[PDB]
Amino acid sequence: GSETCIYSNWSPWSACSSSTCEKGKRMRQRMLKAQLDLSVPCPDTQDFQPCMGPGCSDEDG
Repeated sequence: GSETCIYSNWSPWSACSSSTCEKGKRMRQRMLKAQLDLSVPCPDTQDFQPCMGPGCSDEDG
């Protein structure tokens, strides 16, 4: 997980999959600085969290 891997600060998110107020997701990809285990790579280079397009908010959820 995040314990055996020491990565750089997360990259900025890409364009949100939903460019509208409809719930969607984003994509990111950081760089691995160091790993506590050289025999096991750190596949957590990328991540995905939900998003909402412009003119949207969490005022309803």
